[PDB]
Amino acid sequence: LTGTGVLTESNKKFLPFQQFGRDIADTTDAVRILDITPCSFGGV
Amino acid sequence: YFKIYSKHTPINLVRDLPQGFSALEPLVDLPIGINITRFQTLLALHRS
Repeated sequence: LTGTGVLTESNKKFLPFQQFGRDIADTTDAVRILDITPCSFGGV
Repeated sequence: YFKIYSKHTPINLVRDLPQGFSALEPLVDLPIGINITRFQTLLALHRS
């Protein structure tokens, strides 16, 4: 699954059968363990 | 795909369904996933 975002260390725990983690609306914030946090953006 | 889920709960109840809520996590997954019409359970018999 391609996509751009800052990788971050994860304090969450993933089960051996889990290699993926998603929040509400299936937004991807975690992966096999590394967290996915998109880089800074906003308005000007 | 055949998924087998394993959980252990400790209860002092002699012979009743366990109280409370149980959540099961898969110990292993079988890729083959063949359909099974009927299933039997093995029981170890202990003899002196």
